[PDB]
Amino acid sequence: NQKIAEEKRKRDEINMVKDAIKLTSDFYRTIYDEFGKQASELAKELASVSQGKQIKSVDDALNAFDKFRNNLNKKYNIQDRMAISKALEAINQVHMAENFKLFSKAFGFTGKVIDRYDVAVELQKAVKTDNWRPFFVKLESLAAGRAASAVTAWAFSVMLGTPVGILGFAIIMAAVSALVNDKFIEQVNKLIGI
Repeated sequence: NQKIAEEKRKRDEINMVKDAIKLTSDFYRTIYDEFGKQASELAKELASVSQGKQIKSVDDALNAFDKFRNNLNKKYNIQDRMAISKALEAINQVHMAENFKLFSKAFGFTGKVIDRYDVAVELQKAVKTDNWRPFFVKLESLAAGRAASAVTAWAFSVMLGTPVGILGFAIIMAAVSALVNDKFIEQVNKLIGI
């Protein structure tokens, strides 16, 4: 009955890939619907950039993100951040884990994926405070072989888990860009009036 078992294993892996593609297409339609054209286009470009790429060093991600953190704190305040923190608190951890697994698959991540709700809790902490270092450390540790695909998969799972609103979206995308490619952060800035 190993013959039957290999067959079911391959059929399940195939259908998993199928679900991953369906989830990503629904994700881009979602982002388009609540954030707009430019936002879904940003997410698509960044997921393409991250597939087959290596995260930047955490030092560079933070020096990049600090620039973002400083323009952002010129226009938006701590009420604006607390809003995103409560949005994150509404995430369901089960669905976040499943969607994480599927996004990872869709982005070329070949390894095993575990529930990283703790990185989401750190996100809440680092959005209420301005201490992002442990957040970017945990994010890195999430990225096996330094794969950016894991990073943006996790980000997408979090955004899918909850209405972060354009500002939360911008902030998450900006962290991801800091790890994957600092280029996307100027577009991110545009999305909220720099």
